Amino acid sequence: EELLKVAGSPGWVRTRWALLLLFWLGWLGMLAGAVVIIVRAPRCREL
Amino acid sequence: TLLRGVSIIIGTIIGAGIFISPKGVLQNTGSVGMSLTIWTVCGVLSLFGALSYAELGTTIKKSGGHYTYILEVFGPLPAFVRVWVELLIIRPAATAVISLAFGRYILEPFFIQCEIPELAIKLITAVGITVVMVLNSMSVSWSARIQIFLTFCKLTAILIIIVPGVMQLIKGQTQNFKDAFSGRDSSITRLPLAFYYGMYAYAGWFYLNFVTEEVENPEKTIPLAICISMAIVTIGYVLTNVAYFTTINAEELLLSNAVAVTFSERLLGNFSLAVPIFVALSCFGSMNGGVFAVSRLFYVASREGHLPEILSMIHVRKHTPLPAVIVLHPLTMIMLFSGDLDSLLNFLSFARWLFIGLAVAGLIYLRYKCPDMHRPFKVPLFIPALFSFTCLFMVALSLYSDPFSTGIGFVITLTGVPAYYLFIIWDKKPRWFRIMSEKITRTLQIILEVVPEED
Ligand SMILES: N[C@@H](CCC(=O)O)C(=O)O
Repeated sequence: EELLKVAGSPGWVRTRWALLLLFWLGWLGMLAGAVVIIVRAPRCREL
Repeated sequence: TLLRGVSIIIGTIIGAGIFISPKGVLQNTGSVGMSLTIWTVCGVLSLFGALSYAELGTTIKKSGGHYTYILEVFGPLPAFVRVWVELLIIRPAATAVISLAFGRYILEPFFIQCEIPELAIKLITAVGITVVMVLNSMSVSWSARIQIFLTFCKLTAILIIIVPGVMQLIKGQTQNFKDAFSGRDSSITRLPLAFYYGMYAYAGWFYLNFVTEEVENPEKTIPLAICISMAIVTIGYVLTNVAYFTTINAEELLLSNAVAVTFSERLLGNFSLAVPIFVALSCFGSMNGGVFAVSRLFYVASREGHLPEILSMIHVRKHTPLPAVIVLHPLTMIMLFSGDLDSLLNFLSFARWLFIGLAVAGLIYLRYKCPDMHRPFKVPLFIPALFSFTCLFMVALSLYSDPFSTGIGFVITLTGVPAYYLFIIWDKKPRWFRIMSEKITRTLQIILEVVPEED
């Protein structure tokens, strides 16, 4: 509770920013990979 | 009265498993009538097990859920192995299976009459997992205000298959029921796989803590409510399956996937507006609940000291089970990217049903030794014994079937026995441990912004 005083310190939040930014970049990149797989996939010859 | 409890049980045991099981059930059964018999017997066994767990919950009265039952009757080691397998096999594989189904159903509208290029299934599945896990780690209030909507969609999804099935049945286009119990051989070896597929529709009977204080009149409310709930859910599931069989032939189901969208195509007109989206949302609902349950699991495991206390840890403010999602997400990624729905289901089912049967088998031992615990409800002798014997015997027979898939689960559940050295050891000699763990545990606690609940 009161023992996480070092979390509210400069640099530590920088590590959190970096980790979350890398996670979000990976998520957007893999979603874009899914999108390009779908788009470049064949378009279902019409019946 | 008891209506609210019945509603809770109904909403906790429906799940998305009814949209995954029928394909596998038919695949390893090869006969419509035998498949329906499999559904009925799985429902009966689920009712028996639910009664057994009701008796267990009433006879112990100690919080903890699945942990307490196994720990109390057997000892520390089976409980440790149970948590080990639940963390390493059961939860990640079940989540991966549900997520693969959700991804296939959400990609079906875009691929109307085609094949989804496998890899896109995994990517959309993983994206859904990531968004669900961050939503669970975002807030708990908004993760519950949406749970009611997901449950309502779950109720809506079953009607979309039930009512048109009723219309087809009343009009009597049932030409596949002329010889219900004949077809492909599908020798007895595949019966454990059929059985495994059978339960997963009834996923949610376990967990579901029933403390003997919420009910009005206990020891009659819990058994009656659970019996009616299993009865009506089994009736709904068998009606859903026969509705599926009204339009979808056995061959048209065997050489196909995502049976719901095939049913919609073969029966309804405009379909992508209703069936795929509703079933994808139904599969989305099961995603939210599991994270909270597995996070809760760690809370009781910290008292005995079987897992590091950081796993039952919580955020300072914006209270979410953050540390329990970062240890479960990568495992789910591993299973979904290195597993198949046919194999992951067996991988999870072998361990989960071995341990559930072992837990229920403790009822025979508990009732034979020291029969004085003020048992509120006395489940008869034959129910827990039959459930445990059938589960253990057929799980053991499942080793012969697809051995390369359950072998990993077996060696992991045997890995827990050596893994007890993390709990007993002479001197850890912190040159290669303890001190490194102290840096690691502190680093994770600082990075993830976690403080204990009230300890
Ligand atoms: N409840 C999940 C299974 C995972 C779990 O046991 O929490 C389901 O309906 O498939």
